[PDB]
Amino acid sequence: DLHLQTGYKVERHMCDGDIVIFNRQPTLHKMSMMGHRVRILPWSTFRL
DNA sequence: TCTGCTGGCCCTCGCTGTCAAAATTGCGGCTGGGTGTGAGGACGAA
Repeated sequence: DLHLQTGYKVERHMCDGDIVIFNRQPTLHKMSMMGHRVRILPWSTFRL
């Protein structure tokens, strides 16, 4: 049942090079939330 | 035919009673979800 014909959708894991967006309350201005690129690093924190 | 005092009507004012709002996000922990009762069931003793 794992055959992939054209037109399907596959929910892959978030690999490196993906685009995400970071936020910190309070968002006072439009610099306070904006996009980044995903780089996969060890340990358990966001590293910006 | 004029002068001019007056109740009424309108408008205005100042004051007071009520109205709604009061940064963003996240995590952890405790406490409380009504209660008493007229009668349905069972029982110990005789």
